[PDB]
Amino acid sequence: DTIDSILNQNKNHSALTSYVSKKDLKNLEKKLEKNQNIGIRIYGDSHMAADFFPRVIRGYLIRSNSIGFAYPLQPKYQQNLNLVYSYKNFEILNSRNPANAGHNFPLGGIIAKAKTKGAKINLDTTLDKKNFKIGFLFKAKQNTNAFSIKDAKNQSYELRTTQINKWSYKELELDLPLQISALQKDAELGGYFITNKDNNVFLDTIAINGAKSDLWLSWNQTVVKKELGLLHNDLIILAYGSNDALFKGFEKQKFKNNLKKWISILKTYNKNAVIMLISPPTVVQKQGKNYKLAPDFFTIRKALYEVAKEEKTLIFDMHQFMQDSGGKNKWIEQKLSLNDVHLTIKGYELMAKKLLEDLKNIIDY
Repeated sequence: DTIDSILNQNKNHSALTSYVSKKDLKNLEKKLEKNQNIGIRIYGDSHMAADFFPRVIRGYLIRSNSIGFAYPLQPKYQQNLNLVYSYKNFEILNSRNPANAGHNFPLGGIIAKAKTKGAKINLDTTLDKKNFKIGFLFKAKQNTNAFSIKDAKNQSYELRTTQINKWSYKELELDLPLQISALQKDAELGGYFITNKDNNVFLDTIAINGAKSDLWLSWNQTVVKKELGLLHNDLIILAYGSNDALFKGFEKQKFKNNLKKWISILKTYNKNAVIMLISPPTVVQKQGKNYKLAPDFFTIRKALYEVAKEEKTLIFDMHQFMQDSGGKNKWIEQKLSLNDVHLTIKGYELMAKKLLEDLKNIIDY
């Protein structure tokens, strides 16, 4: 009830601002009550990649019955709590990594590359339902069989490209747990789309530790568009800003332009989707021994409000709630925060429940 007490002290001061028309908000509210198809996605960085914040939203905003998009393998210290992974002899390529720069990246920028013929990936879900329509994004050096798939029911299948060095897609109706085996070395996996045959309620995530707002520029735009069209999202959340303030390359107009191009692409490829931006928590950086505010943090936060009005989106301000309830220093004392930009699990759940509280004042769910 530590989280509950702080929410009650700040019940009157919302951190959520709306520039969305009453038409889009109401239409989203109707889907939430209908409980038929509700697709939600969270793009972001480390404040989302370990599924702490999205899990609270997934459990309380919707009655989840599906998964959606998921990485071929989770990068280290990242997770989607709907899924369980294990693998041998697979290399994880990350678009955020400079050492992996120059590859043909799909949506999310994560690639599982078979180090050898016979490399295996085991995939299961934490749900008790195991029958799923699963789409595989794969890529191979030769037009022979790229991967082998065995399901829980012993049905064996093959992933096979018709064009080499091109991201391909293929859907199968399988039962988890399933094992993937590489039939070629250097064969690649780009992600899965795990959905029910109809009436899908889910919250998937596309988050990368240390990702800037413009990480999507690293990806294959043709394949990104094909993957955006494979799974419609009714509510799309963009939680960026921290790493634009911590790493080089920030310029306010370039920050806004790239983000506005991304918002327009997402709204075009997800008709009637409600867009929500999430502004980072109080971003600090090391002074040597000490910690100090990032100078670009307050410019990024202001730019996110500007983009929210220009693109008519919601904006949840995590720094606003952090400041309304004592500030980052008070959050560190109570282990809601760490000394750097990161928060604890308790802080991420307090943030998520605060958004759920402020969401109530504009949307019935």
